[PDB]
Amino acid sequence: VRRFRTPDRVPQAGDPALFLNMARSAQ
Amino acid sequence: MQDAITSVINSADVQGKYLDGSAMDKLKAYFTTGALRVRAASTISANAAAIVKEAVAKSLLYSDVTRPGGNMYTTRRYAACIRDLDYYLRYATYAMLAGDPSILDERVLNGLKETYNSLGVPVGSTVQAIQAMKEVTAGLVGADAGREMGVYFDYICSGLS
Amino acid sequence: MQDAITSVINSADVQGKYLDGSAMDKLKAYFTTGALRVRAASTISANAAAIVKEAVAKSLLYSDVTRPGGNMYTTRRYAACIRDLDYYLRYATYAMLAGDPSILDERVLNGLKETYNSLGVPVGSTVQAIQAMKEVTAGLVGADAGREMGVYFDYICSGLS
Amino acid sequence: MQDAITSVINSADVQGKYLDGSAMDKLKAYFTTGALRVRAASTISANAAAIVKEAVAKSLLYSDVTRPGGNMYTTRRYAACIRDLDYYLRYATYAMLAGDPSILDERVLNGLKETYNSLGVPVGSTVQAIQAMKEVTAGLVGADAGREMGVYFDYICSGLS
Amino acid sequence: MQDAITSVINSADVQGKYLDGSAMDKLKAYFTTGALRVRAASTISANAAAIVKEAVAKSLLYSDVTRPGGNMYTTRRYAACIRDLDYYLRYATYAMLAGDPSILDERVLNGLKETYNSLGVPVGSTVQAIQAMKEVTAGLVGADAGREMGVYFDYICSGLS
Amino acid sequence: MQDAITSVINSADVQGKYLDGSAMDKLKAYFTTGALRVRAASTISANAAAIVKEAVAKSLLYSDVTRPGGNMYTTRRYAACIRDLDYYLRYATYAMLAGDPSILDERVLNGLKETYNSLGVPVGSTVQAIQAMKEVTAGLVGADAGREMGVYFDYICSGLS
Amino acid sequence: MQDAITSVINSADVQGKYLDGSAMDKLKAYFTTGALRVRAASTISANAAAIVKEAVAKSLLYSDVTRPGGNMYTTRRYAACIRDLDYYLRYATYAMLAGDPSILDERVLNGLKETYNSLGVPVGSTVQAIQAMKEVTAGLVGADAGREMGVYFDYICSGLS
Amino acid sequence: RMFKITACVPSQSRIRTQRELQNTYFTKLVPYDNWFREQQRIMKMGGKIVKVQLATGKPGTNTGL
Amino acid sequence: SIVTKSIVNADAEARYLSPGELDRIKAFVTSGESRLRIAETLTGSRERIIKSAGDALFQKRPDVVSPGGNAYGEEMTATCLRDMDYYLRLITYGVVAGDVTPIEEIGLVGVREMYKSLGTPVDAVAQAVREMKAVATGMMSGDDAAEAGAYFDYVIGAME
Amino acid sequence: SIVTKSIVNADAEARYLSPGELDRIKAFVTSGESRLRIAETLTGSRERIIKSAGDALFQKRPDVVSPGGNAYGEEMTATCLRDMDYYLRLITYGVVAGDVTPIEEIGLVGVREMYKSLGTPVDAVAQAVREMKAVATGMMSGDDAAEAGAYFDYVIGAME
Amino acid sequence: SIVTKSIVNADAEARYLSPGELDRIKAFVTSGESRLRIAETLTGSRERIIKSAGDALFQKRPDVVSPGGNAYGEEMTATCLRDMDYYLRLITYGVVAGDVTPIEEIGLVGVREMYKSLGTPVDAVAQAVREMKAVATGMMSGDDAAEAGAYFDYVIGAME
Amino acid sequence: SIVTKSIVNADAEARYLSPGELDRIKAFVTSGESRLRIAETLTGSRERIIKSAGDALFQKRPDVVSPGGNAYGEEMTATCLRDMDYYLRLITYGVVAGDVTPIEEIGLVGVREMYKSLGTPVDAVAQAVREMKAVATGMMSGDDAAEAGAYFDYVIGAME
Ligand SMILES: *[C@H](C)[C@H]1/C(=C/c2[nH]c(/C=C3N=C(/C=C4\NC(=O)C(CC)=C4C)C(C)=C\3CCC(=O)O)c(CCC(=O)O)c2C)NC(=O)[C@@H]1C
Ligand SMILES: CCC1=C(C)/C(=C/C2=NC(=C\c3[nH]c(/C=C4\NC(=O)[C@H](C)[C@H]4CC)c(C)c3CCC(=O)O)/C(CCC(=O)O)=C2C)NC1=O
Ligand SMILES: CCC1=C(C)/C(=C/C2=NC(=C\c3[nH]c(/C=C4\NC(=O)[C@H](C)[C@H]4CC)c(C)c3CCC(=O)O)/C(CCC(=O)O)=C2C)NC1=O
Ligand SMILES: CCC1=C(C)/C(=C/C2=NC(=C\c3[nH]c(/C=C4\NC(=O)[C@H](C)[C@H]4CC)c(C)c3CCC(=O)O)/C(CCC(=O)O)=C2C)NC1=O
Ligand SMILES: CCC1=C(C)/C(=C/C2=NC(=C\c3[nH]c(/C=C4\NC(=O)[C@H](C)[C@H]4CC)c(C)c3CCC(=O)O)/C(CCC(=O)O)=C2C)NC1=O
Ligand SMILES: CCC1=C(C)/C(=C/C2=NC(=C\c3[nH]c(/C=C4\NC(=O)[C@H](C)[C@H]4CC)c(C)c3CCC(=O)O)/C(CCC(=O)O)=C2C)NC1=O
Ligand SMILES: CCC1=C(C)/C(=C/C2=NC(=C\c3[nH]c(/C=C4\NC(=O)[C@H](C)[C@H]4CC)c(C)c3CCC(=O)O)/C(CCC(=O)O)=C2C)NC1=O
Ligand SMILES: CCC1=C(C)/C(=C/C2=NC(=C\c3[nH]c(/C=C4\NC(=O)[C@H](C)[C@H]4CC)c(C)c3CCC(=O)O)/C(CCC(=O)O)=C2C)NC1=O
Repeated sequence: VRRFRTPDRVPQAGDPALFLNMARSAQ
Repeated sequence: MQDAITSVINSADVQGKYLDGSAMDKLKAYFTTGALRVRAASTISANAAAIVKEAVAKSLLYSDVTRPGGNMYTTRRYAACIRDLDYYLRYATYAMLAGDPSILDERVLNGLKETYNSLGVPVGSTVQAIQAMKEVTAGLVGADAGREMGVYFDYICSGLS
Repeated sequence: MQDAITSVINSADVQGKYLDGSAMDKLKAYFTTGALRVRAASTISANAAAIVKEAVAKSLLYSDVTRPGGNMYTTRRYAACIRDLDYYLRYATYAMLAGDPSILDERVLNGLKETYNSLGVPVGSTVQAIQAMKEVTAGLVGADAGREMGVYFDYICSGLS
Repeated sequence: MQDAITSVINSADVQGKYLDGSAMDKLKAYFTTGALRVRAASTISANAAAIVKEAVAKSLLYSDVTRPGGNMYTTRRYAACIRDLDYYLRYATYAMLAGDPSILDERVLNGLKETYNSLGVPVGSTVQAIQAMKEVTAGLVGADAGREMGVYFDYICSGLS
Repeated sequence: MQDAITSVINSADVQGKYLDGSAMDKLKAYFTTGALRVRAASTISANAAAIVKEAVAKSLLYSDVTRPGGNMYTTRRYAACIRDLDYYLRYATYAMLAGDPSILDERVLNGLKETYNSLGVPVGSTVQAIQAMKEVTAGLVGADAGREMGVYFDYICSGLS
Repeated sequence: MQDAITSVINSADVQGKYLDGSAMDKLKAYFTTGALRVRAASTISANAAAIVKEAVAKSLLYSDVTRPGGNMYTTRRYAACIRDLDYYLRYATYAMLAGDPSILDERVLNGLKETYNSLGVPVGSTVQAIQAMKEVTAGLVGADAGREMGVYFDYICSGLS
Repeated sequence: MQDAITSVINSADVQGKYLDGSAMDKLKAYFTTGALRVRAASTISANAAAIVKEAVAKSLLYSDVTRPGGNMYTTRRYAACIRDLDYYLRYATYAMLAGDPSILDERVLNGLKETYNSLGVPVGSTVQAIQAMKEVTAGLVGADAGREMGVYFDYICSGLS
Repeated sequence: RMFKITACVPSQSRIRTQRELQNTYFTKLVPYDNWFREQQRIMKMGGKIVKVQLATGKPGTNTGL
Repeated sequence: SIVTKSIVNADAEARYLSPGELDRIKAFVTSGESRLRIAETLTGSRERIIKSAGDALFQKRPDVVSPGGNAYGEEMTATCLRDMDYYLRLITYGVVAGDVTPIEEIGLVGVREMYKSLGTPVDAVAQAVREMKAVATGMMSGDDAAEAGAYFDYVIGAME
Repeated sequence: SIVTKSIVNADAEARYLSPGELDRIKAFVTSGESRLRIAETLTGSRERIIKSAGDALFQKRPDVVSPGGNAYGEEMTATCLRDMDYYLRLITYGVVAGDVTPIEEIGLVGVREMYKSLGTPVDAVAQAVREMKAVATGMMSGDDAAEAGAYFDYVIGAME
Repeated sequence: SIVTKSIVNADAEARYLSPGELDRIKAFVTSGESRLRIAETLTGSRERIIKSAGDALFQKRPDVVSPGGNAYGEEMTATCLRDMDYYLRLITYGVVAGDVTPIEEIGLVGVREMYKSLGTPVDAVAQAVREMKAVATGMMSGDDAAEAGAYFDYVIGAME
Repeated sequence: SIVTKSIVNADAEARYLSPGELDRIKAFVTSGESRLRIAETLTGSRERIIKSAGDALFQKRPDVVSPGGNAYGEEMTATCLRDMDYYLRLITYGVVAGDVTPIEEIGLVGVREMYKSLGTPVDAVAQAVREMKAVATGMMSGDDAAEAGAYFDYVIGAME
């Protein structure tokens, strides 16, 4: 169908987000 | 510009020695992989524009770089981007056929960083575009031909970065 | 290093002429804008570190340059980047107070391009950082003081590019 | 200034990745060659002045450069030549111990060509002197330690030429 | 190479915005001054050789530079000097017509300093020659057309110095 | 930096030969002229400021260069001009005492042209000032001492031009 | 600057004898203390800032010194106080590692008395702060090394008083 | 704020042929901010600080150095 | 623009501007007011131009909106409306500049290569600019419609 | 590393490596196997180290996660755990290299200026490395915990 | 004051005082009544300023009053208000001095080092002097508020 | 000027302009109108200032115009009045700029060396500026005479 929304990019090593999912679970 | 055969001959000649058993084994390795290299080169020559447009559809489309202000904005810049990606795929095919990346740093990676830094071309976005091109062609030609394509794609991305 | 007054005097002296009416009008323009220059300089001296950290938070944070491989990666490089941005804001404040950008090309833009090209510092990323610093300080001090700050910020970005 | 370990760590850090198997294999290669590097460094520290004076006795003695008009003529120039050759042997020992020639282009080959070109020092004669020093120390420490010394001696001769 | 219209369009396009009221006002300013620019360009095209020869008669004639030892000595050097001054007047006319000095630093001031420094051309004497050319053409076309010529003449003298 | 004696010794040493009869004759010529050199050096050391101020009173005073716009205009520029002329007279005295102009191109004429060309100093006006200084000191010390002063004054004017 | 080893060598050197068995006894005493000296030094180096802040929080904080009217009132004097305490702790660690208080008599207590009299620093508050720091480091690193730090802190107090 | 220091410094590292009486024993005025670094330097040289004065200093003063 | 083109054309010829080129620049300078009026007419009513032109295009060429068409699935039609908005913006730039070097130098050089790499029929894009021209010249007076239709004409001509 | 430090320290002194420095390099070369074992211990269990150390830190210093602190919110706590991950990675580098010149030469020189510009309390970062040290030396044998705690000790010492 | 600074400037430049800075000292002499009025109003309402500014700071940044934070407890909050008292006192001293130099000598040299020792977040102190500035300029008339806000602005600039 | 001096003095110190320096620049900016009035007073009546000051100087110091002095003869007296005109022009520059860096940075640095090389008594030049000061402060109101006499005072002070 070709949605026009911007292509998702996998997080690079050392990215702040990488530790987002554990920070959500942590205190 | 030298393939695996010419580099083996150049090593044995700079030694001044004859071709010993290790050189014979290296040339036997290249002469076993050459048919797979030929078939992957034909399959890549089949789908040049499709691999390029799927790489743009994966990475560069619908992001900020095709929007106003991006370096891929205008039609001139879009056409030059498609031209640059076609160059990367064509020279990766050549380096796959030769089995040696000497053509890549001789004829792609020579003044490419300084050209892109003078023009204002983003190097990370074009590295992601080459990585998506690698992913698409490795989906095209299979596991091991995709790997021996991806080693030269990683060579281009490493020399660009 | 010369303000608007010293440049007017230098023009009238290189002429060898006395101060005619056009020089009087230029000095009257500077003596009307000087109080606004003083108040904007005090407001910028208030919030040096805040303007610098908001400029990094707008442009350079969470991009590739703070990631591994970027030129802003290490703590030494981060501290030197904050130092360079503090220099740009401080000298833009000085050029705003003088009303003449002679201090900028005398003491910032002199060997800055060759230094940044020898170190490997990206000039486009630091130009975007100076532009975000300009945007933040123009949000801070208002419309016209932000404009008379942004003319020297654009001078620094033009001499850097 | 970085050895093989620091360069491997710098590559893995600029990647931002952990130490994978190729880095482990590179560090295992360095940790196997390190004892040979240590013993060759001790043997070279034994005979510094002997290797230097045998290099001058092979190349520079009884030629035109020690005669009047040569750049090695006076006692000041002879002492400075012995000093320069001792520097080349000492830094080649350091680069052999580190396993990386970063110290050579950081601290020998930095302004050496321009210094020698400003003084009038012949670069070909000192390249032949370094080559004879390499030949003497490869006769001293053996085949493979002489080879891993000669790679950095060839690095110094290549950066000098 | 861009006039006032193309620079306004380039600013509004790099913004990605439509043409707002400030751009409309800038283009109205250019479309009011354009007829005066046209008439001054015709009047300057009338008297190219006269303005050039009056500039040499004011500054460079009967000084040391036309005497032996000067850089304007020989007939070849005199003809090349007249050629250089005709270039400065022609490109100042072009920059007056465009209303933007982008052609001057694109096509005059690009390698002019390094060319003149390699040849041994005096930059101060040619700056005085361009200043006398400016004075003569401002006497020719009037006050305000002479001023809008002299801003690009001062641009050429500033980029040359 | 070498006098006639050191240059004769350097020629005989670069030959590697002993001092033959031509070197003995050259040193006899210097040892005959040395007393005249000593007396002229004392007479020039007597009247340094008088020779300098008479050179300015002959050439540079009441011309355009002391008027507004000239490079000798301000009191700072006047003091620096008197300093430069005192340097020329002092080093011409040194080169007269040594009997060799090696100190002049070692320590005056080394970067003097590029300094004067970067500052905007007129070279012809300072050459005329040095010529008037030569004329005044040749009126002071006589015919032949004035000639052996004027050979080094002409050396300074030739290296400056 | 002498260790236990250097003081043993020095004492055997003044009288002129070689190493006797009692010197070896002192040397082995130094080594069997020196292993735990190393571990205590690493522990003190790890926690120096917390040790100093606990020392000032124990003794100096709610007194008249950190209050107005004392010598620790201003932030200048507070920063000098924290720096003085850090230097006492660092030199006590050096004396603990060397096994000799000669460094404390050499570098700390050399002219510290007279500048403490001349600036008006209270000796008693400093001695209380050092003793508080002494039992802070004793509770941190242990009993025997607490005694080790104790005699060197007491050496500093006795040289101070 | 300024100290007056008489200090004696011996050259334990090497013998110096030239006369060094001015280098060894000397009294000089030292600014207060430079005095910590200079005192540390005289410690590292091995020289012993003999007399400290601070006649210039007016000590005990919060305001005005 | 006109001034850029005249300056460059005199610039290669190593001559000044000829007087005929100078009255060309003068006439363009006088007609700039009507050019700005056409630009405000095109700018202020861009919503209705893009909407009605997209409606008439998808009425005229339903296969690109039809299954298998490049512009399929709301965002594909909508995405196309952005490309039509780009071309109307370049039309406004070319109206102000008095020449087609903004339009050509921005969005007409590699248009064939780009729309071939996207998989787009270029004739349907020419029909989109044709419907934009119909709505735009239905919105103005006669000479204004002719002057805007010159640049619309250049865009459809540069498509095919 | 050790080899870099010995080479530089002999390099300024214009001498070769002294034999004591050479057996220093030899002993480090022999102990590299235990260094690599400590590095695999620290590398393989980084998830539990970062998770448990963040938990114990926010238990110990709750004000930095309370509204008003630096690490308040989802992305701010994620960046806080990312900074702790950076410091554990530098700990692994310093464990392998045998010296603290990777740790100091990467992430300890301008740490005060950086965390001063971000608005971060540096004592709470020292507590974060303290909890990382507690979890890491709770994970190993005795001499391995001492050798890793030396570098953890250097990081907390270089904080304050 | 301004006179000590002009004297040390004329001393380092080894000349007498210029008539410009003599006119500066004379203008400072005539403006003594205005600065006396500003310092009078500030010494009048110091408690109200401190109470409103401390409650505004605790409302803005709750990390310092949280458990585990710096200013936790009765005595710690009282010492926080005591430090705000010292800074408003130095503000009044610099207001009556005509120069920022007594504020520099008494309370600006080592505040980063000593607050690095105590554990106080210095940016929180900058926020406290920001709230004191906002409240004191809310009390004053606008011209005198500009004068006092210059010294307050200098203090928060030397803080962060 | 004042702005140059404040910018440079903050520039060496690696800091921004302090608020006291900022109200210094503000007060100079407000007093610029009176400075321009003093400058018009000094500019418009330069003929009578130079004439009467030369008359009173040669009355006071007749030996420099007697045969044997420097300013003996027609052209030498004309050059003497020209040097006095130069110094009155620098006085006007220093009056406008609010500081003596125009006067010092143009015509007071090597004044001793220049007048030493010309053979001129510098005390008689100080008397020339003294008579210029007498005629000029006899020409104005009280505070205007004080503000101009500050710069005249600086010139006579920089002579001796
Ligand atoms: C429109 C009526 C027709 C149509 C349009 C269509 N366009 C796209 C995608 C892109 N189009 C562009 C075009 C331009 N960029 C420019 O800068 C200019 C000059 C100003 C033009 C004309 C670009 C860059 C894209 C890529 C995405 C992006 O905007 O960055 C699509 C989507 C293609 C896809 O594969 O998704 C479509 C459908 N198609 C039609 O059928 C109409 C005839
Ligand atoms: C065969 C080896 C080789 C290569 C690779 C090469 C590249 C090259 N790419 C260029 C431009 C370009 N390259 C790009 C490409 C990109 N910009 C982006 O935003 C994307 C991230 C990326 C594409 C994936 C663009 C947009 C331009 C045009 C720049 C401009 O017109 O301003 C140019 C400028 C001149 C011209 O366009 O024709 C050169 C020389 N030249 C060579 O000889
Ligand atoms: C010992 C060898 C030696 C020489 C000769 C030398 C010259 C020298 N002359 C200088 C300036 C100068 N030299 C002159 C001299 C002249 N300008 C004129 O108009 C006259 C024609 C001419 C004097 C006869 C002037 C006016 C300046 C000052 C330029 C300025 O301040 O802008 C400067 C600029 C820096 C400074 O003034 O102190 C140098 C380095 N330096 C040296 O090391
Ligand atoms: C005039 C120059 C000057 C300054 C700056 C100064 C600061 C100063 N602050 C102190 C304490 C303190 N100051 C604070 C203040 C803060 N922590 C917070 O939570 C707040 C955000 C911030 C308030 C703005 C706290 C909590 C303490 C007690 C620290 C402790 O007891 O550990 C003390 C210790 C008690 C004493 O001896 O009075 C001093 C000396 N003293 C001076 O003479
Ligand atoms: C390596 C050996 C060594 C030491 C120890 C040393 C100390 C030293 N301490 C000084 C000051 C000081 N030391 C203190 C000490 C204290 N605060 C108190 O009130 C307590 C009694 C004590 C805190 C424990 C104070 C308050 C000053 C500064 C007084 C002033 O000059 O304003 C000064 C004057 C310069 C400065 O301001 O720092 C020196 C040189 N110098 C050295 O080279
Ligand atoms: C130009 C005048 C002048 C003099 C004389 C002078 C002397 C002088 N003698 C010194 C030391 C000395 N002088 C002696 C003297 C002697 N050995 C003995 O035991 C005998 C009593 C005497 C031998 C005749 C010794 C042993 C030292 C070094 C003591 C030490 O610091 O270790 C020192 C300390 C630096 C050094 O180690 O040399 C100075 C400055 N400096 C001067 O500028
Ligand atoms: C390898 C050496 C190295 C370090 C240390 C480093 C730190 C670093 N920490 C950052 C943010 C941060 N780091 C923290 C961390 C903390 N705040 C707390 O309260 C806790 C005490 C603590 C962690 C446990 C926070 C909250 C931010 C966000 C600051 C902000 O958003 O303003 C940022 C800015 C955003 C980014 O690009 O990541 C950098 C560059 N970068 C480096 O290259
Ligand atoms: C703006 C700073 C400035 C000053 C001051 C300046 C002075 C100056 N004064 C000169 C001469 C002179 N100036 C005087 C002036 C005086 N003799 C007297 O007896 C009186 C006391 C006094 C004046 C009242 C005289 C007599 C000469 C001629 C000297 C001569 O001919 O030898 C000359 C040389 C000729 C010329 O080019 O004018 C200069 C450059 N130039 C400058 O650029």
